[PDB]
Amino acid sequence: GSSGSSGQLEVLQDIADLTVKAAEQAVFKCEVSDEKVTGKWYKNGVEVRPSKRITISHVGRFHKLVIDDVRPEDEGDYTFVPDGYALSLSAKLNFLEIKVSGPSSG
Repeated sequence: GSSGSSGQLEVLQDIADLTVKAAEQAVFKCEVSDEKVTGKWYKNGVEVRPSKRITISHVGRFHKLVIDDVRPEDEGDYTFVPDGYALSLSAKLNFLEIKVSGPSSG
């Protein structure tokens, strides 16, 4: 066992805030110094799980997170933590709402 243990994952590509509006698609991609690694997406402190809308794809050392029907509740803080390591990314999801002004009658 030589220079085998010593080592710690790294962050090649981090995630940046994503500005989206109601009924939109939010995608988050990153790059890690490992392909056999795996983590989960956390929103404002909540385990993000895939659904009929949300679609998570795993590609080598790259993670993807799709979010259909963007809601005003998705906005917060998207942090990904690769199980096994202590690393973590930082990304803020900005939710834009279509302000309503000048009501029309008829």
